[PDB]
Amino acid sequence: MPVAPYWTSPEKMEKKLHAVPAAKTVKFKCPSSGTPQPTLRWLKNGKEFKPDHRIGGYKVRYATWSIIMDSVVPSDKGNYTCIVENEYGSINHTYQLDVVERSPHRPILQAGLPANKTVALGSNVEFMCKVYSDPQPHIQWLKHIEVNGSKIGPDNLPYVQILKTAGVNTTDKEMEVLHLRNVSFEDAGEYTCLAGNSIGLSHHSAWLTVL
Amino acid sequence: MPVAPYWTSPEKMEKKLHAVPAAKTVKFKCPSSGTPQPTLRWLKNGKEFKPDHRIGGYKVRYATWSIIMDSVVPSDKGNYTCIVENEYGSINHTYQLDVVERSPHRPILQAGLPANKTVALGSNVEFMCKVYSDPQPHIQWLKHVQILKTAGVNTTDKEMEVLHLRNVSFEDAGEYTCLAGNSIGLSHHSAWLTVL
Amino acid sequence: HFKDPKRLYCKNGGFFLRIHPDGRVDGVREKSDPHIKLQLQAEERGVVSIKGVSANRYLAMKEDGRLLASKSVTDECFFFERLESNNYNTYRSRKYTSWYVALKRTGQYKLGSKTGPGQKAILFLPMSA
Amino acid sequence: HFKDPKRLYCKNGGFFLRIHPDGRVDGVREKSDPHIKLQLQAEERGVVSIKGVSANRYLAMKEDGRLLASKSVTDECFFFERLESNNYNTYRSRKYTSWYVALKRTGQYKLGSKTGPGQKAILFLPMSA
Repeated sequence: MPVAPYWTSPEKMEKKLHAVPAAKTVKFKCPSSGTPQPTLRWLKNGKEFKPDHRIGGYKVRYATWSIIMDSVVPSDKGNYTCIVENEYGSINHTYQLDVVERSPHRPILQAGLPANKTVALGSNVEFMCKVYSDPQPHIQWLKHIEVNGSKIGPDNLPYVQILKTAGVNTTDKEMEVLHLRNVSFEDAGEYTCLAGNSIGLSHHSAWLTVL
Repeated sequence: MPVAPYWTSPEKMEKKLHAVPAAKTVKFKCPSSGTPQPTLRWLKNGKEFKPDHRIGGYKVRYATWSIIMDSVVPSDKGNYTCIVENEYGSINHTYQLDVVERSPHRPILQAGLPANKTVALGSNVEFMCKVYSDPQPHIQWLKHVQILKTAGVNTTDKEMEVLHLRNVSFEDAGEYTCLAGNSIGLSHHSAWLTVL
Repeated sequence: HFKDPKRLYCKNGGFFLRIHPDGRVDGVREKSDPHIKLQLQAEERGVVSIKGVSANRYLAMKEDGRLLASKSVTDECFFFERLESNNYNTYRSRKYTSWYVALKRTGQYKLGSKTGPGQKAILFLPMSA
Repeated sequence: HFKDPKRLYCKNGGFFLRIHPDGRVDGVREKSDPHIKLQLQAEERGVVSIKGVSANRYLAMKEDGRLLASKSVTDECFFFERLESNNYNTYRSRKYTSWYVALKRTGQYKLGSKTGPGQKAILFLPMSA
């Protein structure tokens, strides 16, 4: 009873796009059937896909009509097509793999920013702070203050003045640059850029010298 | 025809220990059979194992007599036992899961070592260097250079973490450095020997 | 880049969290969907408000655990953004501390009152857009 | 700790690399085996000699790709220890640069002449002992 290949479990193929964090094991299934029993081959981006194409290779369980890849990395990113075929026909299905590399560590500020600035009384200075964080970082700008001689208080924490704080009222858009319009000898002092996530906290400081 | 549960594929069970790098998907199979058809339940370290016991949970394909875990983390490390049972008997099999987190970075030297040393002419000073590396590190000692010690079959790691300077002299004064590297990168800490 | 919008791909079904301009919340696998670009903003360490860029509304968890997108920010618009050990993110209601933003295998949001840690529905993967 | 012996668990079958005191090389799943404790020593960056602690012999790759454990160190006793992107280690012969130390699904060493990068047999996982 000649039969061209056909999908036996189309329900298990609805998820065309596979997005995952790097290092995850990926398995693509193309449950099909037909008589005579069809052949199963895969293609990475439309080309022949041999197991030496990736470290550790990959396993093809024919009884499952699937392909499995361990610890997927960005180079694995791409389209994979299964081709089930026999003498009376062939069927194919493509999956899209997308691997994301995370970063479970506190925010990282670009070294060198903000940078110390020396300017003339009345100038318009603006500081920068380039942050990097996988999980959303909470940025904030501070100025260090002296109440008498001390820049540090009773509790041994530095006195500060919160100048900018990210949030709905101040979107990340404007959080990377601190604007100081028309300075004065008063504005001189240390300015700090703080950034933190649930993992940890980071901060870079710079000094504003006015003359 | 009453039959107690029995393994249908004991050949697929020989691997009792499953050691893997974190993030890998793990699946444990206990292919068995019997009539009436037995029930399959799993136990993490001998206790009831509900899917809420781990993020993302786990899938139990009964048709395959297997349990599957996605992106395994250290907290998953442990013993898992399958329990196949019916009215006439029960069989069980335990697997051991071991998850390894890798450290793909160049060697790390303990901060503060080697430390500066000030000594009297003729003393016997010895420096230290505490290294850490997942892949085997190649350690070496230098004097500011002069290669003083280098790891290898002739000088095993055993003796490579401590540099011995027997009875010094004003000559021996100077900066000594401890280098360690793997295929990923290189590291090194320096110290100063002051002689008097 | 944290400043840009992100697309939240749910591990449970491959559904992207979607915020309709009318305030409705659900999922869709179609990456080109106009309403799935979200702007995650931190209100403080480990806390974010999820704003639908197209709909200009904020994802909110209600007392009974149903999701919707508010026009303006209220106290139900904040979640604990946590990067779990499996490398997936979870968004826990800062107000209803034991419930997560989650999507069912069917593409519909799952009630907070029904979400748990061992659930595939609570896991999302951020994707830059 | 790099100074201590390590057990090499092969991804292909869960076989631990074993060095018999008589110089034979093979694999075994039994973690309590007396001849599986290895002492990896670096000769230089990314190059190691694998010494069987019990057998007091060094793992060596022969011209034809067969494994054995030499009594004293020769030029075939060095390998490129590389931590691959999948988080598994691979040991490539420094002398026969295109072959790897590998174990078959049967528990027997696999001929270098037959080893490739896409092979599950060449992947090992270090385990402190």
